Amino acid sequence: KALKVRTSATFRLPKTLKLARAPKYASKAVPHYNRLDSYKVIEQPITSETAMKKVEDGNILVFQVSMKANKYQIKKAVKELYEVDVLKVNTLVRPNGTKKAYVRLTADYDALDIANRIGYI
Amino acid sequence: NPLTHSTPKNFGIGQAVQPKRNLSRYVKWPEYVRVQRQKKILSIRLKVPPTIAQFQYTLDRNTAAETFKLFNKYRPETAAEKKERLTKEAAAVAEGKSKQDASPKPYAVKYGLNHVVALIENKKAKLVLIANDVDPIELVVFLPALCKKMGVPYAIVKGKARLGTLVNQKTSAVAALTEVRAEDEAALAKLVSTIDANFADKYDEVKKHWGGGILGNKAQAKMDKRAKNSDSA
Amino acid sequence: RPRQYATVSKTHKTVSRAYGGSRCANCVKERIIRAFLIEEQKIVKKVVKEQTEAAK
Amino acid sequence: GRVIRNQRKGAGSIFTSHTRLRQGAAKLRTLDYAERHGYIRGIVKQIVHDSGRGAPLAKVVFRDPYKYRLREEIFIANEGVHTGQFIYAGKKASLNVGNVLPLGSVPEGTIVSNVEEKPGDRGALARASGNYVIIIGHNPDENKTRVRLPSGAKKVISSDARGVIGVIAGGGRVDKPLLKAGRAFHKYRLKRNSWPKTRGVAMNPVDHPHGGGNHQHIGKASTISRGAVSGQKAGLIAARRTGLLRGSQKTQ
RNA sequence: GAUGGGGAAGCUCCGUUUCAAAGGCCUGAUUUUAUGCAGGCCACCAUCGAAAGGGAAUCCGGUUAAGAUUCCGGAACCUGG
RNA sequence: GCUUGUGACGGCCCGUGAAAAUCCACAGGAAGGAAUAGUUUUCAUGCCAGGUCGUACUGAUAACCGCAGCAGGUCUCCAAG
RNA sequence: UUGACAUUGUGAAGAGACAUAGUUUCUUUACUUAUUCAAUGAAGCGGAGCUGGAAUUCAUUUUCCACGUUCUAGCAUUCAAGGUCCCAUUCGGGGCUGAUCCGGGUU
Ligand SMILES: [Mg+2]
Ligand SMILES: [Mg+2]
Ligand SMILES: [Mg+2]
Ligand SMILES: [Mg+2]
Ligand SMILES: [Mg+2]
Ligand SMILES: [Mg+2]
Ligand SMILES: [Mg+2]
Ligand SMILES: [Mg+2]
Ligand SMILES: [Mg+2]
Ligand SMILES: [Mg+2]
Ligand SMILES: [Mg+2]
Ligand SMILES: [Mg+2]
Ligand SMILES: [Mg+2]
Ligand SMILES: [Mg+2]
Ligand SMILES: [Mg+2]
Ligand SMILES: [Mg+2]
Ligand SMILES: [Mg+2]
Ligand SMILES: [Mg+2]
Ligand SMILES: [Mg+2]
Ligand SMILES: [Mg+2]
Ligand SMILES: [Mg+2]
Ligand SMILES: [Mg+2]
Ligand SMILES: [Mg+2]
Ligand SMILES: [Mg+2]
Ligand SMILES: [Mg+2]
Ligand SMILES: [Mg+2]
Ligand SMILES: [Mg+2]
Ligand SMILES: [Mg+2]
Ligand SMILES: [Mg+2]
Ligand SMILES: [Mg+2]
Ligand SMILES: [Mg+2]
Repeated sequence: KALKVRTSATFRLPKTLKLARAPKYASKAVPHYNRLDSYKVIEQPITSETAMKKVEDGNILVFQVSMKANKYQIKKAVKELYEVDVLKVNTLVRPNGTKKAYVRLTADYDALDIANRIGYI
Repeated sequence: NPLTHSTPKNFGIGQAVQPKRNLSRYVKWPEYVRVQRQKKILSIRLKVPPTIAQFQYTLDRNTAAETFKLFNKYRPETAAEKKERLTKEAAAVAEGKSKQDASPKPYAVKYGLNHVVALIENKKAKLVLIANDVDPIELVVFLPALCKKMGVPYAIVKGKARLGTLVNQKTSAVAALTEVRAEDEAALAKLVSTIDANFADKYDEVKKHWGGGILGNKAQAKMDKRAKNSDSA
Repeated sequence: RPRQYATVSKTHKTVSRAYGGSRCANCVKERIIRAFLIEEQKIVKKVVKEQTEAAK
Repeated sequence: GRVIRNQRKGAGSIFTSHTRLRQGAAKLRTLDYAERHGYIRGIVKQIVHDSGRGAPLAKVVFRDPYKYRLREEIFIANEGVHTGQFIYAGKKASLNVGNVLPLGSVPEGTIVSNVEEKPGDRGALARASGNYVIIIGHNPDENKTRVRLPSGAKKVISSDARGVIGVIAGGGRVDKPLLKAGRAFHKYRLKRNSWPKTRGVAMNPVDHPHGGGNHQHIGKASTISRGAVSGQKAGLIAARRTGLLRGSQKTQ
């Protein structure tokens, strides 16, 4: 028969079959375990007197936290490790390259109690 | 006739945006497309010398079809046919004491360039087919001259892959015949005679004729009408 | 300010007549009369040059 | 010695055009089907000041003959054109100020601007405020059209070349004294760093052929040959004559 | 300042939409079923570059030895779902 | 009155005094849509969520640069009688 | 900057030799495919045909032009409505025509 009929003047790259990967050997032989578990997200209580005050007055736990951890990973790692409801989490980087979480609990939980339940005092 | 209505459109300059048309003549093709097309044109605007362009004189489809007709009766062995022939001749020879001849003398088309060349030299070919496509044409150009000096009847045939299909290769520069069972001797000389008439006799005359120098029709019509009016005014 | 127009209801961004939040209602009066008169004169332009073709 | 001033300009660091505020590039429409078979209509939507330019520009919008859309061009405002005017552009087009017509299609004596050197270059000749070209004849076989350019030169170009009827707005601009340095300052401020000009005769010889000496003087003939080499050409390059031009000018 | 490219013995130089087959959205098709293909568009063609340019949206009171339009209290507002 | 903000004007130019992101509107009418019950989330109210990095202090006749706790230098806001 | 050689190919008139047969060499001027310059989301190029018509017919056309838009700061988009033929009539959807043929040389 006769020719194609292109109504447009631009030639464009033909839409060709783009095939997914079926590797013949694995990537790295073992998937790396969870790089930031809860026990790595929160590293130490901060028991400075100005912090211990926030426990007694403002119902807040102060934690030294992994630099790699964000506000979400703190809130989750607090609930799992301490069985508490977290209202909100404020963080700041201490002037020695460490992360400080100001973790505030909902009114159900008394921070002071949960503070000498973990042990520090 | 109902609430429907005829409302013809006015595609004249300055109104009614042009409709979609077949711009196939105008598309901006990829360079690889552009190159091969202009390669064919540049190969036609030049004056091509007669030792080339004795090609482009391709054998006609009918004579060719009868040549593919005969040549197919002489394909080489297939994959299974040779392994089948071996065990048939590995058994009957090694025990039945066949003189390495538990198999009949084969008859097939000869192929491969260097193979076919020495066949012509040694005056063993009876009919040589040459493809018209060979891209380093030097692989082939000297064959019409060679066959002519060796009394070997040759034919330039459209299709380097079509010569390849009949020999189980994707392509094949040449295909020739030397052996033919007596049942097909008569059809051969019949084809050879038509073939010699088209090529091997026209050789010396074609050898004197250049080709090409053929204008595109924009410069052709500008020529057919410029010499039309200038002379017959 | 332009991003604030996304925090306000459509009635604050248009008026009820055609070309509401777009043209100043005296231009609309004008692009109406201009439209109507041109379509009228366009009819006049055809049958005049149709009779031209019948007598010329 | 040092590299002299006119040699530094070609590198274009501090000498490139001061371009931020420009309106765009002034150009005739692309020489499409409509313009070279019929004519196309547009409206000058605005005539506007182009920074650093003498002449005002004319924004003229057309319909796109192939897609449903408006496409706007930037013309140079020919004097007399106005907001709301209809501009026609095409082989068959009326000989009215503001329209653009192929040079072949206007009688002799026509006065046009922004004319193309070869057809389609979208405007080459007679663009500065106050200039124009006049057609002085036609050669229908080979369809040339002899014109006279603002310099006085009489070039012959294709009859398909396009020009716009009229002269370019803003004439007489150069009749007013700048009157003071600042006017010239703000002038070249929006063109390029060509101002002010230290005389080569006030520099030391490192700087310029004219530099040095215990008195301020050129020292040798200031007429420099065409064959002179970069760093030599300063003064009156290839001057075929010199001195106060007395007597009537006006090429014969 | 990458890129198809073009220079250069070469470190590298040039070009930035540049003589390049340059790319992605809406939803329909599915009721093996997950995303292959059936439409139609867009030919826009990297990216870096402003803690004074452009720019979604917060306030007052209280509070520390040292923090606050960021904490507390009360009262809002924007954006996405 | 003073500082600042803003308005409607007026003077000036051979100077006529950025860009993009982003947001809205209109033109358009593709389509989808109710009587035994539909369309509606640019009206009200209600639900969830909002990460990452900076945030101390000095800013100068002592926290900056001038070998220094140097009569030098170093951008700016607020401004009582 | 100037010359020669190479990139360098195709015609025609005009000069030049074995000494007034065409191989060859130049001067003049044509050709387009090398080479060069521009333009464009490579859009309408070239040739022919339709219909009109200036044209005068020296047998019937020998030709040449044309061959959708100009009072107005509107409107122009859904492969187009219309027309025609199909799917087996659904709601949808297609072909042709509208928009003349031919050559794929983007100009
Ligand atoms: Mg923070
Ligand atoms: Mg030097
Ligand atoms: Mg520049
Ligand atoms: Mg200066
Ligand atoms: Mg001076
Ligand atoms: Mg001077
Ligand atoms: Mg001096
Ligand atoms: Mg010197
Ligand atoms: Mg000198
Ligand atoms: Mg001197
Ligand atoms: Mg002097
Ligand atoms: Mg680069
Ligand atoms: Mg950035
Ligand atoms: Mg900023
Ligand atoms: Mg800013
Ligand atoms: Mg306070
Ligand atoms: Mg505190
Ligand atoms: Mg403080
Ligand atoms: Mg609060
Ligand atoms: Mg509240
Ligand atoms: Mg919301
Ligand atoms: Mg002030
Ligand atoms: Mg102004
Ligand atoms: Mg708005
Ligand atoms: Mg709402
Ligand atoms: Mg995210
Ligand atoms: Mg502070
Ligand atoms: Mg101090
Ligand atoms: Mg000091
Ligand atoms: Mg020469
Ligand atoms: Mg083009």
